[PDB]
Amino acid sequence: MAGRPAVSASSRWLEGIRKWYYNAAGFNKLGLMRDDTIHENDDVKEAIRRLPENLYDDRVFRIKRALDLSMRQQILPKEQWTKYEEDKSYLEPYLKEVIRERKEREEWAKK
Amino acid sequence: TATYAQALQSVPETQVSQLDNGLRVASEQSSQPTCTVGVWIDAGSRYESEKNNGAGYFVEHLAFKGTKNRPGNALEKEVESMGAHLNAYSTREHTAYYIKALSKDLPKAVELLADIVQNCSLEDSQIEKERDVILQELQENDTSMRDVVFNYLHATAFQGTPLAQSVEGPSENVRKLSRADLTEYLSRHYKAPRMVLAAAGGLEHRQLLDLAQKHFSGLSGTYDEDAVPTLSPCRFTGSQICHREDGLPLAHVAIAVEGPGWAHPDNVALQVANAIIGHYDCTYGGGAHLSSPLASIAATNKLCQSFQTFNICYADTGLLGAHFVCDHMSIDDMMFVLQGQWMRLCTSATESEVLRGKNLLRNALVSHLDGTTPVCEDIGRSLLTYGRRIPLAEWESRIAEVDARVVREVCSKYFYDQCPAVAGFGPIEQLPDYNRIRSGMFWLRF
Amino acid sequence: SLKVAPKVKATEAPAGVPPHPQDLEFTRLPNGLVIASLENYAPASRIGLFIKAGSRYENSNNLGTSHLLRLASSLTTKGASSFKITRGIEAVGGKLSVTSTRENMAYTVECLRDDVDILMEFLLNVTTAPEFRRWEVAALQPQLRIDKAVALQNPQAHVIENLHAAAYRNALANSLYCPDYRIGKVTPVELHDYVQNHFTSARMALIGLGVSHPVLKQVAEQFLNIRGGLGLSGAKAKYHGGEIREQNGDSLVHAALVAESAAIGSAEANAFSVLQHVLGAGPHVKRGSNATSSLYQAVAKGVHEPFDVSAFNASYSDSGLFGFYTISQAASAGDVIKAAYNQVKTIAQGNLSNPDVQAAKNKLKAGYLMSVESSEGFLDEVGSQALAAGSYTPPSTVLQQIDAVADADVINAAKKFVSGRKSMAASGNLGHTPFIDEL
Amino acid sequence: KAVALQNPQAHVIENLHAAAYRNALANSLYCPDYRIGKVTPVELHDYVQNHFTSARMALIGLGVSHPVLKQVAEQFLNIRGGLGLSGAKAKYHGGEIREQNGDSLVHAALVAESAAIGSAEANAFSVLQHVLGAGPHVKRGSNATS
Amino acid sequence: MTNIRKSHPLMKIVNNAFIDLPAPSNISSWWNFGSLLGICLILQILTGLFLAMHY
Amino acid sequence: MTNIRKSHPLMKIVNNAFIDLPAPSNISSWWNFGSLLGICLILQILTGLFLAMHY
Amino acid sequence: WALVADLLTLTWIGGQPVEHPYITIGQLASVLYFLLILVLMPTAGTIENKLLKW
Amino acid sequence: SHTDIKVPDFSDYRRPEVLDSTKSSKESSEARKGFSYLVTATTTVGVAY
Amino acid sequence: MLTRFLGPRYRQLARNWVPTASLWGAVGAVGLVWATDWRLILDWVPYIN
Amino acid sequence: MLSVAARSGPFAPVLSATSRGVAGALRPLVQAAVPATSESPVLDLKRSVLCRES
Ligand code: HEM
Ligand code: HEM
Repeated sequence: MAGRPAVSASSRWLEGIRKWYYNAAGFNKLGLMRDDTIHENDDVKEAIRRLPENLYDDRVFRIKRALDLSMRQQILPKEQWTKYEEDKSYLEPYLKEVIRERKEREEWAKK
Repeated sequence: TATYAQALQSVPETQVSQLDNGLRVASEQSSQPTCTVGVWIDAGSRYESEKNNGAGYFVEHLAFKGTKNRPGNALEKEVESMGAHLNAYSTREHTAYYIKALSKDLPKAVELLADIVQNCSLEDSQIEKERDVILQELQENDTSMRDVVFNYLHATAFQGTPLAQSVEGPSENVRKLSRADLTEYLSRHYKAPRMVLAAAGGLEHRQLLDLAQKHFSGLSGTYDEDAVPTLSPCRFTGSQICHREDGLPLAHVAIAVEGPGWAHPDNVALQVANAIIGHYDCTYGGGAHLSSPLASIAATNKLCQSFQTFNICYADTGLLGAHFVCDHMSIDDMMFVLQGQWMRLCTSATESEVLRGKNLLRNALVSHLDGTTPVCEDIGRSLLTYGRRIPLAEWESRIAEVDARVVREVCSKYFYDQCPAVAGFGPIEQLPDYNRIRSGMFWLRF
Repeated sequence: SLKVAPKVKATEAPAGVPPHPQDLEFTRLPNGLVIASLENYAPASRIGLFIKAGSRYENSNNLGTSHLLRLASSLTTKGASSFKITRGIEAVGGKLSVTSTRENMAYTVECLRDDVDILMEFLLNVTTAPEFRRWEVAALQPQLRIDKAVALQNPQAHVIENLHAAAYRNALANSLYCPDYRIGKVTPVELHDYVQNHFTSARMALIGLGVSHPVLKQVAEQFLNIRGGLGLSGAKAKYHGGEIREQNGDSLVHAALVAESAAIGSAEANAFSVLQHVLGAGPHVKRGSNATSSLYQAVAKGVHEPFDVSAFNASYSDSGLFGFYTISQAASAGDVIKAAYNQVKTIAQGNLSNPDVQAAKNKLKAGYLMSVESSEGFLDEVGSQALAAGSYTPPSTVLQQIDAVADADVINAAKKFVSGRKSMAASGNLGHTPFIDEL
Repeated sequence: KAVALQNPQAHVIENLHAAAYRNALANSLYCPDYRIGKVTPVELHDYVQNHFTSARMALIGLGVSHPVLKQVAEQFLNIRGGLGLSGAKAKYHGGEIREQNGDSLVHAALVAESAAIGSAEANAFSVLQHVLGAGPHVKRGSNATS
Repeated sequence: MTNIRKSHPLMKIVNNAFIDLPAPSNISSWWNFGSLLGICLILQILTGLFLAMHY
Repeated sequence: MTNIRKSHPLMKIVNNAFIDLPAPSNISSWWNFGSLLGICLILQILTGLFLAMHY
Repeated sequence: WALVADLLTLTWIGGQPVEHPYITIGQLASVLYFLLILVLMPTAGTIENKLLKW
Repeated sequence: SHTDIKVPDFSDYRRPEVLDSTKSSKESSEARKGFSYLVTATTTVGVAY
Repeated sequence: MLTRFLGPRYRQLARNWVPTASLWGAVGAVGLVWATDWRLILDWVPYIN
Repeated sequence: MLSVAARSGPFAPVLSATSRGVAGALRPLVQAAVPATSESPVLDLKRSVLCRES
């Protein structure tokens, strides 16, 4: 149950479309996870500040080496890419709480 | 089964009775085994000219040092061995002497209170030794940043008027005060018509009235052609005093405008406005989550060490404003948001925050009377300012009639486009110029 | 208005129901929790949760956890967030304060009786189910330095901290504030351990002011599991006796010379309390000369300079500290301590008069009645009683106990202080302040 | 003071004399935390005028002829030391000071009252000091004789 | 005065030199020529530009 | 005398935006058009002024 | 790159006289220029946002 | 000793109506600010022309 | 305050600024008319007809 | 009589959300103020005393 609202996508089945898009996006070739490429607004920036030191420091190096790869216009070897199944959201739990906090704060103002 | 409104109705009603010479005997019956009784008199700095300024502080000091009946420390020894607490405070409009003891101890407490009032001794050695005492904490009071600033604010807000004098008075006036001035001050301001003897606790009103009839009957009123002197209005004066002293670490600044007065009904709406702005000083667990926008910003970026909103009420004037304590590089950053909050209520106040202010005012009145000691002060002081004493239920009726429209109208009448009085102390270099302060009273600048 | 000193009220013409007083309801739950609900029909309602989670219950490893736990209020919980708690409390005008002594930790909420149910949820969630998120605890950490700085600004608040440190090697010696090295070293794991161990039915009691018993009954006993076996406290303490002297160049010298006294509830503690007023432990007349104060009068002769002295009676559940606290100039610090100490020795030698005892009994009775006279003070009195003991004692019974103190017991209490092992804590300019061996 | 107190053994030794003595010898070698900035030039002049006065001095030189030392030293004072509330003549008291700072390693110093220098009893303690071992002689050794 | 003023990384701070700049109190009238010179400069440009549209 | 503390109380502090300004390492060639645009302005003004001396 | 190509189509057709082949192509290129940025591009971001579990 | 401070006499520069210390300053507050703003309003009117 | 509704507070804030916003638009209207003596506006005024 | 305030002994600091941090039970300081030497030290890094809720 993935891909498109239809039960079957254009290029057969539904789950493989997201897998196909992950390789098409190409941020795994740089050694970055999905949440390492997110837009840093006033919400995401706070949710980064709550990251544990072991996870925040890991994110820094993944970004640091990706810019080195982008500077040289290169990519990581085929064995060092971020697998689609092994990519996990290390920032979604923190984003959701800031979503919850901001929604309560915003709605409390209008009362 | 007992709602908030019903509980206010069940509060015992104050009983006020008048004596033959004009003494107002007031009490509130209760069930406590303890009680306090005190006498509130119309006296203070505002009633003293420049020549006898600070007599009340001098008089209050000698009040407990000896009477005609109990010379020396016998008056003090009677209270201490009895187990009672004796206290006395004096401000620019009132002075008081209240004693807290057991309910069964009421008959002796009233007898002592009459002796302090009618039979002050003022021994020649007592004045000389108390003169050096009064000259002592005057040096001490120089170190109180908050009290000095409010004295500065009073000096310039009501400059050239009796209300600008200090309760303690100038040091030179203290040195030159003699016994003749003190006894003249007593015989002019300590009269029955301008007096009220209040009490609260486990005491019957009949007992207090009879006790007052036994001891306070000797008090006299309408002494001479002066009889009961009348006050004169004091004119507020928009000004600014800046004692810049860089040695002191923090800056205390108080800015206020003329208030309505004691009897003006606009005090309720103004007290709701102050509750909305609130208070905060560097020790609240709320931090950035505090409901008051001024407190939330002041805590988010650490603007002030302290700040509070006050409404000082007098017979026909007042000092409605705020006082804040901050760094030497935060005066402009908070005076800008302090006045910005004032202009918000005058222009755009929402009903939700007025409801927060109304609830805050509701708790202030109910929780202030946490015993017999604050009740008698409320009973005694009201009978000198409001005339009658306002029941708590009546206060709720006036509070429930305040809304956003009232707050917007009331605030815009005393705050918007009015000349404020500014008092500073410490490192006030950053403190903005008065024209910058004055122009902050209005928005849109056009 | 009604139950603001005795928990039994005099008849006041039953009519209307709010204008009528009633008795007091005291119950103990099967799990050990204690509920003491009151209905004084006052406009304001006050609820307090009293816990045996004082600063003494911290061991050496987790010092300062109680201080951070005291500041830990108004933080995100499992039912209400930090924003919701701060906004929800202030919207109804209520207040939320945490009182913590060395033994107890009281969670008090004050509001109007119309919205006491809202204050119930914000109290249990804060007290029982805190999330203790790592970022929030880290952000609240620098407040420890700010709170300790202002609280230690008063010079006599620091001598008391050293007084217990010098007198004990154990629980009671822990200061009420996080140590200078622990600011930043506290972790959410320690806070969860402290909460889990020290928040239990057997060490908690719920006290209300203007609330029905079933309302309090239904909101008490949910998830209390284990006692405070983490360390130090929960397994008794012991008294040491020492001397701590700190110099800071201050103009005024604060000295506290105490000894070992008896614990609360014990009949010997009452002997010290009435002895505390024989020596004089606070002025009664503003700007008075303290004629009846034996300590102040004793030092009045000889010392003709500003000074201050009063008795000190710190009593606890397991032990106590009794002695005198003095303030004097460094030029004559030793004279004031020695003169005040010699006066106590005269009391121990039987040089006491019955009228002196009678006045002290009157001061003790009056001082106690006004202490519980206030609504806030009344809650603290019963709240600690429901923790130290298992039931409430009416003030009339307390007055009888004070009146049942023989004059011989006062002399014996004085002998215990004089002959005991002293514990001296001093501060200021200690050039002339004597040591323990110099009396 | 901050750098000199980085070594945890310095703090204990300063506290050891504070706990043991009440008089002169209990004074720490570093300015107290409250005195930083409270010292005044008049105090320094009084300290110099009282203690920097010949009979408490001694001039020692290496590789310099005696007349050079003798001539340069004939310009000194004739004063002695003063009095002191906390420093003058030392008298042993004996106490106990305990400081907690959460450090991993615990430093403890338990001492009694020995004899002063010159006295034959001081030599007895000094030889007793090496009986118990007062410092390694073999790098990374197991201290068999200690 | 309305808020904490928030923001600030803009060109307004460059304009603090025209609003919040400290200045001596006893500055005489011989000093308006500094601002007068700026008035003269932008006046020549204003009139000069319209002159250059027909010259 | 601190070589890093250069003639700061001058216009060089503004020029620190041209020398010590932090810039991303992975800047591609498409960013060069920012500096090219400034050169286009200067070139157009330089040639324009000399054109205006005969037009 | 469809927008860039369309912008080149607009540039190519701008310099040509208004006749029947360039009237049809001119309208289609112009209507696509606004349609891409206003509709297709914002819809493109929404589709991928769903495609990346966020 | 801070009570020894007294605001000096400003009656030399004081407006005639606020000269009297007994009379309240709120009676003429509308007109004291009205006259000053009248100057500003008339200056902007002239500049607008 | 009522159970966190949807935009009641901003409606109250808007109503406060409506009377001034309506009068502020007069400056934009009259000022623009004053700038260029617009023909069909300077016909209802009695003095400037 | 089982409390920390009735005996007027040890200390009981208070931390609040709508009130100031108040610490201190009865101990001798009032009688020192009458022979005034305790100068009420400056509010250097200090909050406002006596609180504000009544
Ligand atoms: C600091 C700036 C300037 C100064 C001091 C200045 C000065 C002068 C002077 C003294 C004249 C002689 C006029 C006469 O004697 O009749 C003149 C003429 C002229 N200026 Fe400038 N000028 C300035 C800026 C400009 C600018 C910015 C422009 C065009 C954008 C301009 C355009 C002209 C023209 C077209 C004339 C000839 C027309 C005439 O003389 O009336 N000027 N200028
Ligand atoms: C961003 C700045 C400028 C742009 C984009 C620009 C653009 C142009 C263009 C497209 C032409 C048409 C030339 C042709 O088709 O033959 C032109 C002509 C001209 N420009 Fe500019 N110009 C700029 C600045 C200036 C300046 C600063 C001056 C004078 C100081 C100037 C003076 C002239 C003159 C005199 C001509 C006519 C001579 C000629 O066409 O060769 N231009 N300009």
